[PDB]
Amino acid sequence: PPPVRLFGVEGTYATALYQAAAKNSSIDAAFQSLQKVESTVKKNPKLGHLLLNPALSLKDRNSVIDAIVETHKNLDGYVVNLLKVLSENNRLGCFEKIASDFGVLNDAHNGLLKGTVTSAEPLDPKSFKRIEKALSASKLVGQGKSLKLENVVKPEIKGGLIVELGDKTVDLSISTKIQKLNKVLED
Amino acid sequence: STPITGKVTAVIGAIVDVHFEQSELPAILNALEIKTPQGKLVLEVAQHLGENTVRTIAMDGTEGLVRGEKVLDTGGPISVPVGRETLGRIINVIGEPIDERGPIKSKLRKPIHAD
Amino acid sequence: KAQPTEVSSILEERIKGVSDEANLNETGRVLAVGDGIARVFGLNNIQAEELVEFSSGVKGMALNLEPGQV
Repeated sequence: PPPVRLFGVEGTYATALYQAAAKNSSIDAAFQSLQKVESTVKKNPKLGHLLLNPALSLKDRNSVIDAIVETHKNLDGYVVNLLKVLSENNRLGCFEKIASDFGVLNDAHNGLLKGTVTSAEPLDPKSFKRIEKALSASKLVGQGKSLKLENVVKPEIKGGLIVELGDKTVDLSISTKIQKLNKVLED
Repeated sequence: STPITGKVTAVIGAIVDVHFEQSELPAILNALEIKTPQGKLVLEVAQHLGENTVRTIAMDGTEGLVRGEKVLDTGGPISVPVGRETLGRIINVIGEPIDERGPIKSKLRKPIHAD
Repeated sequence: KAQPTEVSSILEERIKGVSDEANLNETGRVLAVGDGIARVFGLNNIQAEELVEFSSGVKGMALNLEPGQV
């Protein structure tokens, strides 16, 4: 009975990983080691990224894995073994995606209910803070669990704001309201 | 000389997949042998599926194939004996005669894929 | 501090037979051939209907420029 389904699109590798490590506790370590291997891919961009190509080999993928773990002895335990499977399964290319998805599952376990406050222009901090509080002081979050919150800039909207999280949203902005005004007055 | 060995990783009906080791992928239309206890079974290379894995066509009864039997390369295409010693005898596609008149001896062997 | 340079110097020069004479502006690797069609990874500048030449000496032409492969 794991939380936040991946279901279908290649997050199942992560799902297996999660449930295999869920019974052996060590998830934060796993999560941290995933952060560390994602960062050491990012901090070596020529052929840390561009050596995630399907045309290499069985063996060269395995040795990149060995080259990857050569930088740090005892890479957690489970995430060093999972790479071998992926190296053999050649699904290495779709890998940092798995990192992001395991991150989503992990911070779901923490309960960080990532939200968003879409606008067409970034806003002051007081609005940010007051909304974050409200969102924290809400039914939505049952407390005991966090609440990130990201303002984004959207030109496709004409301004206003929309709050988003838990596939549950409120849009009191301008664009939609112009739309509704028009529709009712276009009869 | 060295041999090229491969594992049989898929028997799909009458088509056989061989996973090889690196730097030993035979080219297209190169025969392959596999030693059943009944006789030898011939395969012909048709496609390269990537990942050092080659998809082949059977040449005799592909029943009984365990996974992971070790197929052996023979380098070139399927060879037949030619010349005037083949006359009056019945040859199958692999060259092994079936008139029970002994083997076919001849100075030459030829591929069945020329331009 | 020194082992990141060691890992990069190993990794760039473990596949140096692959990663050099390379970088796919005008070269590639034959990922999968069959039935008179070769899907080749790489070739990040090739025009559609452009004559490629292989190393063994037979010429080809590219038609389905696809994302992952050619």
